Amino acid sequence: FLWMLGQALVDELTRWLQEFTRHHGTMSDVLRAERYLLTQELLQGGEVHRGVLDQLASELLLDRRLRIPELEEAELFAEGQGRALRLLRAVYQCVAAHSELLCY
Amino acid sequence: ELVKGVYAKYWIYVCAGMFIVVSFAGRLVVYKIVYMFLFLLCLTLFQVYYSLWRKLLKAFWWLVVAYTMLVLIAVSELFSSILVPGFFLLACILQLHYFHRPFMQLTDMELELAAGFSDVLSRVQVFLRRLLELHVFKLVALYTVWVALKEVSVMNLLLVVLWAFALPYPRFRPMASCLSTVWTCVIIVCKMLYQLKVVNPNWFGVRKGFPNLGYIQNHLQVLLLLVFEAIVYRRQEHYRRQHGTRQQLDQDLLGCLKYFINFFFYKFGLEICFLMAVNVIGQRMNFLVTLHGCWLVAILTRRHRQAIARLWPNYCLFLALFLLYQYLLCLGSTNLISDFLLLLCASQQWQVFSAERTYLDMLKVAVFRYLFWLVLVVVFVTGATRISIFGLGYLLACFYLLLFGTALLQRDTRARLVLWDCLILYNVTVIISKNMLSAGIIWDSVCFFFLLLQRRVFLSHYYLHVRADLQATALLASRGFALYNAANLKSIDFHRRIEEKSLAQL
Repeated sequence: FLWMLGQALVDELTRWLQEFTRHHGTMSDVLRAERYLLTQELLQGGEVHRGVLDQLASELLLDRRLRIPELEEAELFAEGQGRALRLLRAVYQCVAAHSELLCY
Repeated sequence: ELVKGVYAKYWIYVCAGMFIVVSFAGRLVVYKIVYMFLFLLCLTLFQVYYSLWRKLLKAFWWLVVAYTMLVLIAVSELFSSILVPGFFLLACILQLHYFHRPFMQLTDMELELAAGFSDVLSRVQVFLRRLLELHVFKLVALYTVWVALKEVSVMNLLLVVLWAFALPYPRFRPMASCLSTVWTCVIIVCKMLYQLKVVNPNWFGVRKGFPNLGYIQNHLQVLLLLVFEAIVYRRQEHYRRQHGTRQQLDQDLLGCLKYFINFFFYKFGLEICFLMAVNVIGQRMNFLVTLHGCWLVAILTRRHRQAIARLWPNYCLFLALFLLYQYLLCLGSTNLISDFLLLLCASQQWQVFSAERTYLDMLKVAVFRYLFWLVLVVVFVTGATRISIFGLGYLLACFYLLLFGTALLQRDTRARLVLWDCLILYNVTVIISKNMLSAGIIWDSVCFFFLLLQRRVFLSHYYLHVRADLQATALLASRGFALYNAANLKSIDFHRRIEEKSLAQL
C-alpha cells in the first residue's frame, strides 16, 4: 500500500509545481502556437509575414481561436503519460521557469 | 520409434567421438594414430563431397568394426586395449543397421504450458538458425587466427594466409573452407606422428608434448568449427527446402529495434572501421602501428563517402598484407589480433560499398536535439580527467563551442559541418601523437565516438526539422520580449493600485 500512498503524494507535489510554473506555461504556449505556423511558411520557402500570426499572454490565448491539430494531440499524450514521466516533466518546467535562482 | 528417430539424427556423432577415444587411449602407437586418420577421413569428406560422404556413411563404420576387430584379437593392461575397441564397435553396430537408414532419411533434403513453451522454443530455434547462417565465417576465421597467432610456425602460417586473403576477397570463402580442412588435418596427423617412440631429439610446427590430447586439442577444435559451420549451412538448407524495413522505423519502438538488428553495419559502418583503427593504436603502441594511424588520417580527410569508397580497395589490401608480413616477422604475436578484427570490419564495409549501389517520437527528439549538448560535456570530461597538455586543448574547445553553439546549430550544413570536422581532427591528431611519443587513449576514444555520431545527426533529414524550430525562435524573439514586458507592466499597475487604495483609506 505504501507505494500507492507515495504515488498520491507525488501527484500532490506535481500539482504544486504546475502552479509554480503556471505563468511561464501560458507564455510558452502562445509562442509555441505561433512557432507552429511560422515554421510552415519557412518550410514552404516563403516569407514569414504578419498575416501568418494573424491567422491565429493569457488574453492572447483566449483571443486566438485557430485551434491547431498536432499540438492538441501532443497535449493528450502528455496527460496520458505515467506519473513518473509527468513528475519529471514538472521538475524540468520549474527549473526552466526560474533559472535565475538556480544560477544563484 | 521416437528414440529410434532421435538416434537417427543425434547419435551418429557418438560413433565419431568414440573414434577419438580409441585413438587417444594411452600411448598412441601407429595403429591408434591410424585410428585417428580414419576419424579424420570421415569428417573431411563430409565437407568436400557431401553426397559421397552420405554414400559411404555406415560402410565406413562397418570398416570401423573391421579395424577394431583385428586390434583386440591380436592385442588388465592388454585387456584395456581390447576393451575400448570393443566399446567402439558396439556403438557402431546400433547405428550401422538400425538407425543408419532412417538417418539417411533425416538427411534426405532431396500439457497446457508445454504447447506454449514448444511454440516459444520453436520461434527461438528458427531465428537462431538464420543468424548463424550468415555470422559463421566470422567465428571460423577468428578462431583459426587465434590458434595460429599463438603457435607461430610455418605450417600454421598457411592457415593465416587462407583466412586473411579470403576475408577481403569474399569469393574465395568456399575454397578457403575446403583447403583449411585438409590442411588442419595434415597438421594434426604430423604432430601426432611426432609423439612416437622413434621420433625423438619446432619452427615447422611439429613438436613433442606429454599430454597428447592437450597438445593436438587446439587444431582439433579448428577442424570442429569448420565442420560445424557446414552442418549449420545444410541444416538451414533442409529447413527451408522442406518447409524490419525503413518504413517500420517510423512506427513503433519495436519497429525501429527490428530495423537496426537487420541493418546496423549497413549504415554505421564507416564509423566502426574507424573506431577499430583507434583500438589497434591503443593496445599495441609500437612503430608498425603508426602506419595504421596514417591511413586513418588520409581516409578521414577525403570527407565524402563516395571518395572514401574509391580508397577502400587499397585500405583492404594493405590491412591484409600487413597481417601477413607482421606474422612473418613473428616467426622469423597475440596483439596482432587487432589487425585482424580490423581486416574483418573493413572487408565487410567493402561489401556495403558495393551493395548500396544495388514514445519513439520522444527518443528522436533526445537524439536529434539534446545530444549536441551531451557531446559538449564529454569533450570537457575527456580533457579534465587526463591532466596533460592535450587535455587543455579539449577544455578550451568546449568553451568555444558552448559560446558559439547556438549559432552553429542554426547555420547551413556547409559550416555546421566544417566546425565538427575540425574538432574531429584534434581528436585524431591527439590519438596519433600520444603514440609517436610513447594516461592513454580510452577517454579520447569515447570522444571520437560521440563526435562521429553527431556528424551523422547534423547530416540527417530529421535534423532539418530541428533546424527549422531553432531558426523560428530567433525570429519570434521580439514577440517574446513584448509578452514578458506586457506581463511586467500589468503586475506593476496592479500593485500600484493596491498601494493607492491604502493611502486613500489612511
